[PDB]
Amino acid sequence: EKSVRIGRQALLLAMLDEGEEGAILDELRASNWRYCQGRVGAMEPQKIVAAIETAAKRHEVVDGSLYRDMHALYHAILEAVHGVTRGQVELGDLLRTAGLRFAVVRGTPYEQPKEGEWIAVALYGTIGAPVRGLEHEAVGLGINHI
Amino acid sequence: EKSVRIGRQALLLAMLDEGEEGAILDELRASNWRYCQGRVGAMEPQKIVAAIETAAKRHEVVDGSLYRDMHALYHAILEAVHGVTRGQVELGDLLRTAGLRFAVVRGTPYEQPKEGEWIAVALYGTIGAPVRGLEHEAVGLGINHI
Amino acid sequence: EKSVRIGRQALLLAMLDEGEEGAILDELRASNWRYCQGRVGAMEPQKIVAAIETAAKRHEVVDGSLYRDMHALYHAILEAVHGVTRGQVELGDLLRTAGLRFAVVRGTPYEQPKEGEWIAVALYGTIGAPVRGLEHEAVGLGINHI
Amino acid sequence: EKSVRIGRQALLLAMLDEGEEGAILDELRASNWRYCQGRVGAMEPQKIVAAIETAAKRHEVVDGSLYRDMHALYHAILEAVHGVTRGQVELGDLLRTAGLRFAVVRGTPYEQPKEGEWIAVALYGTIGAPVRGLEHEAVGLGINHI
Amino acid sequence: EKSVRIGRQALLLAMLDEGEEGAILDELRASNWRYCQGRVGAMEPQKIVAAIETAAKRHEVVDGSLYRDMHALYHAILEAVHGVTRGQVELGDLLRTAGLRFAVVRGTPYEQPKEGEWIAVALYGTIGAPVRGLEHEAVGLGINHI
Amino acid sequence: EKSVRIGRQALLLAMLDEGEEGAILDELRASNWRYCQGRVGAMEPQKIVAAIETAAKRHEVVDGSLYRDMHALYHAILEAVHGVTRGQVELGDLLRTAGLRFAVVRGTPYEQPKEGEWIAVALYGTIGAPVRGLEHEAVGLGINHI
Ligand SMILES: N[C@@H](Cc1c[nH]c[nH+]1)C(=O)O
Ligand SMILES: N[C@@H](Cc1c[nH]c[nH+]1)C(=O)O
Ligand SMILES: N[C@@H](Cc1c[nH]c[nH+]1)C(=O)O
Ligand SMILES: N[C@@H](Cc1c[nH]c[nH+]1)C(=O)O
Ligand SMILES: N[C@@H](Cc1c[nH]c[nH+]1)C(=O)O
Ligand SMILES: N[C@@H](Cc1c[nH]c[nH+]1)C(=O)O
Ligand SMILES: [Mg+2]
Ligand SMILES: [Mg+2]
Ligand SMILES: [Mg+2]
Ligand SMILES: [Mg+2]
Ligand SMILES: [Mg+2]
Ligand SMILES: [Mg+2]
Repeated sequence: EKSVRIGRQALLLAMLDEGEEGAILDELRASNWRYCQGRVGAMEPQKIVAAIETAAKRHEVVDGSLYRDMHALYHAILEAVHGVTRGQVELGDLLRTAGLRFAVVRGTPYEQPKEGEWIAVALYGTIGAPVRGLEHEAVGLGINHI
Repeated sequence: EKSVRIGRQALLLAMLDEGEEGAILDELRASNWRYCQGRVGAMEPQKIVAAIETAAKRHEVVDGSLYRDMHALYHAILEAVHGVTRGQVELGDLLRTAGLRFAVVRGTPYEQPKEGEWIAVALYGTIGAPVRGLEHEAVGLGINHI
Repeated sequence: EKSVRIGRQALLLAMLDEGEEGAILDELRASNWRYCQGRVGAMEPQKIVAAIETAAKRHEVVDGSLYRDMHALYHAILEAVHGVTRGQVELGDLLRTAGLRFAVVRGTPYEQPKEGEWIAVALYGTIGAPVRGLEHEAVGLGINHI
Repeated sequence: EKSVRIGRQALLLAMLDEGEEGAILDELRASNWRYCQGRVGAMEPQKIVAAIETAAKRHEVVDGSLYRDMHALYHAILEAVHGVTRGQVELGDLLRTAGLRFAVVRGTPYEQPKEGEWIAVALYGTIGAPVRGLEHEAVGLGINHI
Repeated sequence: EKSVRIGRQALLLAMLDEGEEGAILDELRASNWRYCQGRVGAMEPQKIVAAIETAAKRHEVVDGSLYRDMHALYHAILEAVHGVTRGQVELGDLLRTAGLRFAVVRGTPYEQPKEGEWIAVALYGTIGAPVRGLEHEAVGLGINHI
Repeated sequence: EKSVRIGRQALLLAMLDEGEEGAILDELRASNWRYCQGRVGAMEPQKIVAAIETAAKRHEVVDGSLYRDMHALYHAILEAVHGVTRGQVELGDLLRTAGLRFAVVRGTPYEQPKEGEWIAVALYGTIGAPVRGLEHEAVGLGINHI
């Protein structure tokens, strides 16, 4: 069964402590899949989207001038943000903020070759009141064909 | 007074392959936090709730006769389900089905001891068409005080 | 040209204990506004709509053969149900059930007389687990022109 | 049946005219439950949340430095706001505003002692266009364990 | 069958190229229904609502000082915006923008005379990243009694 | 390198009266884009998805054994359904039913040729009470890369 958990990889990259992630990186290298990681502190959801788009482009995971790529990523991002926000994608507008780690992974996860590329966006972090220590954890995942 | 990623432990339990998670089981022994794990396959959301209620009651993670317990858990469940369903909380009614693992972890994560117990619910798995193999991954996490 | 809290009258009717609401009944006699009251126990949302449609038609609060009437009422119903369900409009499908009282009040609340008739729908009751006693209160109000 | 309608109390406090609320206050006094009341005019939802948090803290209904308290209240607040907004928690962003009265009540409503404390957040008021008299009534309720 | 597709008229006005719309205009003239058209480029949803309200008033399709009229239109507008936004009515807050054509049509579409007036709001256009050519089409319709 | 309103073609197909749409059929012959058309009457949303999946597979608009195809289509379907349902994606469960026409169009709309194929799903019809004649129009459009 050649099939791979591309989401789980993204999530693991997002949640494991730096330096615990070695095997995942190794797998990605073998596979020769593109990926990136990053962090964002946000009281506005669009900041999250921006950070992710920016990161994806800078690390060459997506072609920023090619809409199909950016449409695919956009919607995967919203899917993840939804796991984090659980209903309303409002942060500041609802008196909360988030600090999040993110990761993106673009690959060919399925067994059949024709399935082609897919992208995964993962978010992990905390969400809470804009006060130190009044917070808890959150998670999200988005998957899209690309 | 150390503070813990209770969400990440639950997430890790739901997503890792069995026998790969021993460390997390060990952290929990040490803390002496209660917890359970499960699998559920659903085309009806209410099924997901029921399986987790049954497994939390069965492994003594919560008290099925105390409403404050079951209330705390119910909302953690819906939060995790939002991550999985990403908006509309519907499965069969939107012609999709879910194949999931879950974990619930109850404990006292915060440094401060007056922060009491908190509970976490995690889901990891696949969501897709009724036909098998046409599907992708999904995830969710709910946190509540308890 | 006095202006009235038609929503509050309906709310009061749905929430007060019987025999405790006589004043509100009296205000309504005076205005000569039509109105009805009801009870519904539901694990299916559509049941809530149906019971209120039946009781508004039956006490001549609206005309079941005039779509503008039934349209105005239907949207007032969904507005009140959002208050009760607080997001996802699902009951059994999210493993909860509702025990509710309702009231509909139709009248001309505004100072201005060209503001026509308006209708109000109120819900008050309990929402909880299928087991009895594991539940809490809930409420909702929908307003529409009619 | 020692059980009490803590939500109905909050709602009544929120909706009754000043000086009609005497009995409710009396009950609360007997019970020795903590509570507060207040008003907020808002074109931004976060204003509502802020007002309520602030009020709860100032009147000593909740411990503002204790997350479990503030998590409990936060989520009860969002539940109420939902009854008021009926779908989207957007005010200004959707060209409406709200004027609302609020109330919070913290108590031990259930018969069994072990159920412990619960909190209720109630909203009542009007919502409408940012123009005088283009408005109608709205209501909300949130209940949480605390 | 005297009944008319008032929504389809609004939608057609919104989507057809200028000068392809002649027959629709003709029908409207015969019927002596009021209507208007317009365009709005928005990164904020309230801009859309504002544009539509403004246009409706200026062209005398609705009485801006009469709430029933403006309530009816408001809710029809939100219904259309929903088709355009598909879930969250957020534009800038979610890193997208929209360019849209709109139309409103007020008439007596049904066969029975007593059905009275109804209003239709239609939106057609593109939605996308705030970059040229990274965009796709969108549509919406709202219908309300008036 | 001309760019096309693929959404509008699909919309037009779903909403025009048969025999009135010949031009659009002709544009499609010219482009050589695949497409299908359908009717569905539903009180269950999943029925809408199924009918469109069946008609896209049947007229070779997509490949039922390739997940990337069916994934792209599924999300375009839910987008169009949001336009029709306007929030809650429920029909019977909210005591309403839908009478709809649909169309799917797959092609390469953009000027740029590397923008690949994209798919469009359109719905037009009526939504209302179970009784016939108590209903109004509705619409929706979903777009995805494919
Ligand atoms: N607990 C909130 C975040 C928060 C806001 N204020 C306090 N906490 C959530 O689930 O998103
Ligand atoms: N891709 C869908 C699931 C699905 C239904 N049919 C095919 N796929 C989702 O993200 O939930
Ligand atoms: N507490 C849930 C209802 C419930 C389901 N199970 C237990 N309680 C609500 O707020 O709707
Ligand atoms: N009627 C709107 C408020 C409003 C905005 N503009 C006019 N009225 C509501 O239900 O929230
Ligand atoms: N494709 C998005 C719009 C967008 C934002 N960024 C890129 N595209 C939508 O469906 O609304
Ligand atoms: N008017 C409702 C449908 C309906 C149900 N009952 C009567 N009408 C809608 O907009 O979806
Ligand atoms: Mg899109
Ligand atoms: Mg998907
Ligand atoms: Mg929380
Ligand atoms: Mg609850
Ligand atoms: Mg309204
Ligand atoms: Mg309607």
